Amino acid sequence: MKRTFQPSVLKRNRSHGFRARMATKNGRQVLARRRAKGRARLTVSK
Amino acid sequence: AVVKCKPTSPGRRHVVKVVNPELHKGKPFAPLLEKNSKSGGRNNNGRITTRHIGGGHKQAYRIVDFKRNKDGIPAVVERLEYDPNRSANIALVLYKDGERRYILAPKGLKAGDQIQSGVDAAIKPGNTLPMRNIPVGSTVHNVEMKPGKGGQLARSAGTYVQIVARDGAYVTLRLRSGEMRKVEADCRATLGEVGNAEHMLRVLGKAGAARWRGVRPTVRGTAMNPVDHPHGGGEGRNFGKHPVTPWGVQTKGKKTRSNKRTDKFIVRRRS
RNA sequence: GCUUGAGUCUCGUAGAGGGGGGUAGAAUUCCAGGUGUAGCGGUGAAAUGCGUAGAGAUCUGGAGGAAUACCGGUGGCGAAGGCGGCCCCCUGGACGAAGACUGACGCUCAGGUGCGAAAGCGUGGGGAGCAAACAGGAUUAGAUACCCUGGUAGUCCACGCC
RNA sequence: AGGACCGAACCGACUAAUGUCGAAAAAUUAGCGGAUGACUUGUGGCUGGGGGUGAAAGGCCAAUCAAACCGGGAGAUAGCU
RNA sequence: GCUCGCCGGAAGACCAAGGGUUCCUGUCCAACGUUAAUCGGGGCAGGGUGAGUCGACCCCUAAGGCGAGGCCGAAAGGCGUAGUCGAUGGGAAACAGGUUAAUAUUCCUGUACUUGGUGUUACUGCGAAGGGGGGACGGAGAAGGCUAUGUUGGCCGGGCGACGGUUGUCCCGGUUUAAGCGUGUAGGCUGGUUUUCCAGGCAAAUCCGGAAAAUCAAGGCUGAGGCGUGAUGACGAGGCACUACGGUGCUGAAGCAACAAAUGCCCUGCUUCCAGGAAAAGCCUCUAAGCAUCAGGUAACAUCAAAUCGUACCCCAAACCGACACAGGUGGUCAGGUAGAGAAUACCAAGGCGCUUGAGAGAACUCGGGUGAAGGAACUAGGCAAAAUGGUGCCGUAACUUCGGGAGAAGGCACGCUGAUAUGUAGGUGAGGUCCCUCGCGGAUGGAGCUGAAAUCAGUCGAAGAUACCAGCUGGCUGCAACUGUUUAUUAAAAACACAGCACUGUGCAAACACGAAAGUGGACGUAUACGGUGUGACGCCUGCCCGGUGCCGGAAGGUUAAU
RNA sequence: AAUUCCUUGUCGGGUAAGUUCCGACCUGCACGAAUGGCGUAAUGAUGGCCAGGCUGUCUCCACCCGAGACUCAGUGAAAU
RNA sequence: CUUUAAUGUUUGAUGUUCUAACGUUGACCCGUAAUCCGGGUUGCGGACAGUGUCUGGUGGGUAGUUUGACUGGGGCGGUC
RNA sequence: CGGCGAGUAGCGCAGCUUGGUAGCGCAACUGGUUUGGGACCAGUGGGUCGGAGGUUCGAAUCCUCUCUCGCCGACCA
Repeated sequence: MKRTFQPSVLKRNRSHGFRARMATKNGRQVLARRRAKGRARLTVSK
Repeated sequence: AVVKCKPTSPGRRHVVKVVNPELHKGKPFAPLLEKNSKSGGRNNNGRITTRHIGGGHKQAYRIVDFKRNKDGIPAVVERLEYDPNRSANIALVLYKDGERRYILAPKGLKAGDQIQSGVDAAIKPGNTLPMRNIPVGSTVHNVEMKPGKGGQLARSAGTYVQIVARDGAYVTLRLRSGEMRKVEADCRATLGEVGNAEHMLRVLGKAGAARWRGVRPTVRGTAMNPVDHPHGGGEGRNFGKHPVTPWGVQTKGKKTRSNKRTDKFIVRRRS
């Protein structure tokens, strides 16, 4: 019975990262949809 | 040998391994070795293109000389080898003053013989020569397509292609499929049939021998449910249809050869 | 110890003896084109099948395939089954001729191993003609036949079996 | 030699009881099959929603699958309580 | 603190993943802990992570990813060469003791190793984005040699006993030591070497690959463990000086050999088989463009550095993931004693724990268990469960069969323990002396010493001797599937799926078929003894009959017919 | 027959007792050649059936350890 | 008009030869230290092939829907 | 209890759209051929459409309810 959130912080940074979301077109869309709401949790940087 | 395996247990009950006692039991000759990175079914867009296929045991592809452009240097066949890739096993042949190289073993060769490619060589097992200077009515293989390409025709184990006639600046070739074609007379080819010539009855015997060869299990189309293949679905093994591919084209039927950039060159197609 | 048994050795002679590579002529059924038009094939007589989408006919160019007219003669070989072109390789047996020779080593042989046409079988090559099967057309009181038009297993090669 | 045999680790999960607002949003305690193979697992990549993958059940894609999820269209529309 | 319980291939000890002060000290007990709490993984406050050598960073790649010019794409954007990134792999190097309330291969004591920089000196042909070699490899399977580690004895220190005997064949405790350095062994592969040449490695090449005469049978590379320096040092049972109840400081003997012994090491080694087993840098040698006294590289030596960050604690759990102080799920290394084939199981060591509700009485009922008179499936949808056989060695093994299997068919026979064979044999290992001695870690011989089966008899005890744990129910037919395997992850494990095989059919290469507007890749760096697809599904006996209709595959006479 | 409803078809066998079960009949409502026929050693957490074993599955339950239930003090929910 | 011979002169059909656009997952130097590509030679196909638009065919590979009502429940068979 | 399918001599069928005449193949039977059956070469006898109707210019025909035998469905909880 392995449970679903099976964590790893390198796989959380290659994918949900900053440099994972600043490269393409529709990652930059996400960071612009967040800082219009304007919250401190914009990515996963740490 | 052509050995029959003494059937101890289920899964040795049908195996036969067409094996050579004189294929060398050692190593690939390393300076002709580039690796291969396995790409089962999926192109560079991911996305499984060919079905039916997968992984299995690791290979290290051997660089095989096909053009044979030395044309005038004699060649000592050092040893045979088993390059696992095609079916037709390979023989390391060093030349007179230098480079060592792999060519297709043409079934008549045992190692130590002299061979030579070129327009000015003998008529023997293992000499490659352009079909202007050929004996007519022979039986050859490894035929090129253009004078300089290297070869695309009859290089699988045991096979052969019989030159039938000379059409002036053209040479027509009886292929071992039923169709026969017409190429210009300046293409290059080697006498005789290729080695591993009794690979034809290599029974695998078991699921196990397949799945480390690379073939991967494929399920029948009437087994599936109908959202998965057009034959799919059916309450108790009912076909009721007309046999088509996954994507729609009817098989056991319509001849979908329509390249038309090649229809110039087929003399007599297959009936 | 003997030589007439039987078997050796020495020059040769005739042959479709066996196994293995290739090779040549005639000729059939297809592939391709020209000349060319109502019939072709068929057995007793018909009708299937082929044909005005131009067959059959002939001529020109290829295709493989299998059999090797005539020489062929109760002729030559083989223990038998069976062997029919030529060619080169290997190689087996029968027999004549006179000398040298071992000096009965011979005859037969249930046990046994081996060979053994035809089809029949296994695996992979092969495919003309022909032909089990089978179909239709007649025939027939009925025709699961004899006849007719096509045709599949096989016929054929290597390799095991029988 | 072996998808060989009895059999642990491990992988799986056929059998009956308990649980079934439980110790757990499927597991425990005994018995059970495989167990150098078509093997299990570890980590890092690749695949996309009429599309992905599938030793093919319409099963699996985050406790949801005969077409996942979030936001927008959108107060969709409901003759029906 | 005493006593008793539990685990001991784990609930023990060290780490990655992950978490992020939970670690230690003094205090606080209002919330938090399925109660209390002078307690805590709860709060307050202080305090704790020392590296040239472990890891990361770093030199270099794999799957794979962005991806200059590009080809393509309506915009976005899709693909890709050059390139530059990406360890779960290759590249440099440290071990023993001590010590903190709490960290260590970091610090202090001791012995040292590793790659760079500068330069005195000695030499002097070096130098790629170039070439070559290596690093560079699989699976299985034994067997030989050893180490970890353990066991018995000797030595050495203390003991002889809170009821019988125990001055000796007697009890208990300790008998630790690395990297590195010198000598190179059991062991494996390998012919070295000198001259003269070569159309081979895109050119070049004193390298390497090849071809040829000479020359004697050696040099060399890799190499567990051993043996001494390491170490007249430390460690070391314990006893004493002090006595803050924690303990502090000096001193401190013996430190031996043999029997075993692996799954660890030589082993990236070797036999064998088919399913044919990763690429580049470090390091190594040889050239080009240059400089060619200068400059660069080699060697000895002296001297100077080795930036950065991670480390505290848990890490088979109360701290990671499961809404939680959850019987759940997570991967790798070390592996003790006695019986045991063992990493099964039984009981214990070091070492952690007693699963943060306890105290009574001992109803029905429920759950987990033990035996049960006589009987034996009568119960039931069905022997579901539960019960029972259950172990090595020796025999004795059916129908059928593909000749293998079947079959651990079935079925019975002995097991404890003392002595005798023999003051413990066979077998295993095996010092000195002796002898030749390529003066050795040699090679024969001899065999002390030390372990230790198995097997046969007598005899003796039990009621029962595989005594407990652990630990095969068994055959007689038949349906379906050939068979091991897979599936509804969470009500469906089989007859369903795959399967090796058989077949049809498509495919001649810028293949068909696919994923993409397209470029493109897959197929395949394969080319009809191979690839796609479909069907049925081991091997054995076989594959009847209809070509109508639906639909493909040939044909092009006619009728009909879109665009223009 | 895993297809055959109709039917417990009817006979042999096993039982004192046999809608399942083994062997055939042919009346195949509606088997039958690769939507494959028939057969098949071995194998299967497989589908029925049978004898032997063995036992609390049963006649018929009887006792008996231990965790709950119940009593006391602490703490203290939930469906509706 | 049926039927033939040649001529003038205009389409359309079919084939051979050819090179010059186009094709070239042929070779070969160069940009470039590069199995991408572009550029220039050379060989081979060759007005076909490929694509654009128009167009008949084919088209469950896909997408959007549609599949009455009374009815002594619904379906059936009626009736409308 | 209800659809689709019909009944033409012993046996089995065209006549039925759109009403007008009861034919046809094989049996009983008799004959030609042959020495004789059977077969071939030909004929005679065999019904007023299961039946009762009404309807009407005359009905197997046109319809309706019955006798019987086919066949189709008799389903969901």
